[PDB]
Amino acid sequence: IRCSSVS
Amino acid sequence: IRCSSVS
Amino acid sequence: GAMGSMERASLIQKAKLAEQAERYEDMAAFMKGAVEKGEELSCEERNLLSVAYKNVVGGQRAAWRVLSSIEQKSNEEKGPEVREYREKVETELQGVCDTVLGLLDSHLIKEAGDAESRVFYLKMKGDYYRYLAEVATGDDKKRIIDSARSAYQEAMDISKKEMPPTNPIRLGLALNFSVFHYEIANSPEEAISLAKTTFDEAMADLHTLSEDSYKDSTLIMQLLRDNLTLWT
Amino acid sequence: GAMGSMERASLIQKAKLAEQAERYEDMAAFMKGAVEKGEELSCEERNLLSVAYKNVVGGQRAAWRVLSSIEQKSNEEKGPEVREYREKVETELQGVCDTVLGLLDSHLIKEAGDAESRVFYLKMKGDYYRYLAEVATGDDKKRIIDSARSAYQEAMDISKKEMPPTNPIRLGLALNFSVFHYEIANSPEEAISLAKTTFDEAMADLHTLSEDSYKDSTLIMQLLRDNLTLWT
Ligand SMILES: [Ca+2]
Ligand SMILES: [Ca+2]
Ligand SMILES: [Cl-]
Ligand SMILES: [Cl-]
Ligand SMILES: [Cl-]
Ligand SMILES: [Cl-]
Ligand SMILES: [Cl-]
Ligand SMILES: [Cl-]
Ligand SMILES: [Mg+2]
Ligand SMILES: [Mg+2]
Ligand SMILES: [Mg+2]
Ligand SMILES: [Mg+2]
Ligand SMILES: [Mg+2]
Ligand SMILES: [Mg+2]
Ligand code: NA
Ligand code: NA
Repeated sequence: IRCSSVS
Repeated sequence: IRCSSVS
Repeated sequence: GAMGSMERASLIQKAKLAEQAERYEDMAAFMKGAVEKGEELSCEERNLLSVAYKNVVGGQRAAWRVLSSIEQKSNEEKGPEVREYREKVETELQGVCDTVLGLLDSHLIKEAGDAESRVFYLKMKGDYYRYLAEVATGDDKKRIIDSARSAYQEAMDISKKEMPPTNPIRLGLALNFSVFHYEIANSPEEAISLAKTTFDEAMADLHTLSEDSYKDSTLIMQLLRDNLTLWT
Repeated sequence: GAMGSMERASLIQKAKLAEQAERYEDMAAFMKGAVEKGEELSCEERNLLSVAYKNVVGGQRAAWRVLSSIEQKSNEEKGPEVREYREKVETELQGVCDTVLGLLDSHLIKEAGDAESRVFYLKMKGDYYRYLAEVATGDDKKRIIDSARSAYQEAMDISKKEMPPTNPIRLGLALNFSVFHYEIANSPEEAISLAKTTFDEAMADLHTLSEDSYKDSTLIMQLLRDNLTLWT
């Protein structure tokens, strides 16, 4: 899985 | 639902 | 002609890379460049061209429908912005359809002598006139609808003479022509008749096919059945 | 400045329409036009700007990763096409990041006096330097990484002085700074420490929040936990 990030 | 179409 | 300096084979290779990257605007520009090399397209190349532009115009059509719905509810609110932005998306969509129709007219259709290629391109011509018809309102709305119908009809005539009823190009042409009848020409009975006759004649020809061809044909037959379930 | 003739309020209205239509390139152009009016942005407008460019650069990053993987397997095949097309997408991505960083430098950050706005813009500056760092290889790769780190650090310093630990901007800054540590700075222990400390301090402040603020904060806390589960 790829890391989660936010705007 | 919308109609199905193809390329 | 921003692709005029790139090799035909490199344009095709990059169209395939763009498809894997889901970069469909790039894919369509690469395939337009390949068409403008002037040589006829192989089966695989024809499908790359269609997939690319179907995805580009599909995003525009989906956006246009969102904006059209908002515009109609706002007219049931004030300000020109929703109409302006809908018109912008509409103009872009029309430009893509004009591009595709221009590639077909210059000169894909006139050089297409084999049934599979001629039917494929005439189906595309019907499709992109159909997309224009979805947004048409003015002086030429009826002329646009009849350009779609005429292209589809010519494709149907060739396909019934030259292809088996399970041929996936023939099946997809019939599917899209039936959508044209239902959604554009206000002819739901014609749409249903065409979908049912197409499905039944394909079913009776499945026994000829290999396992791979069987899977190709029955996938499109399922779409015909899905439409018939929606329409009946 | 193709948006220079449109009213600020119409640009904002059309950005919202473009979001509903999933037309994120349009959305970003509208919000760029709004920023270039020179006035400060409200909270809602800042979020429109970020959402628009996050979606634009997100598609480019996803395409770049597909093409990079193909390129590396082809070098483990011949022809310059995969490298050329990867470079094309890379150049486009860098151009979008330069556009965003240019809006922040001219002149969003220097006019942002309140904690919420200053932290938001410094987080964005860290993010778009981080996106540049993901594709950087040459003379300035280390300078790009330290521009991201410095922007994030300045944002962190303000956020710890001026915002509660449950503030969603503070939480999202910490989340993205921890991703920077893990993915860019090769500092997984720093990433894990920051995510855990951020999560624990937010948990102990949840009791202050209303139900709506609780839902906002715990959504980002879940992303911190999701990363920690991946990393540990
Ligand atoms: Ca001829
Ligand atoms: Ca100042
Ligand atoms: Cl507009
Ligand atoms: Cl215009
Ligand atoms: Cl035309
Ligand atoms: Cl290229
Ligand atoms: Cl170039
Ligand atoms: Cl820069
Ligand atoms: Mg040549
Ligand atoms: Mg015709
Ligand atoms: Mg009847
Ligand atoms: Mg004004
Ligand atoms: Mg800085
Ligand atoms: Mg350790
Ligand atoms: Na090639
Ligand atoms: Na307005």
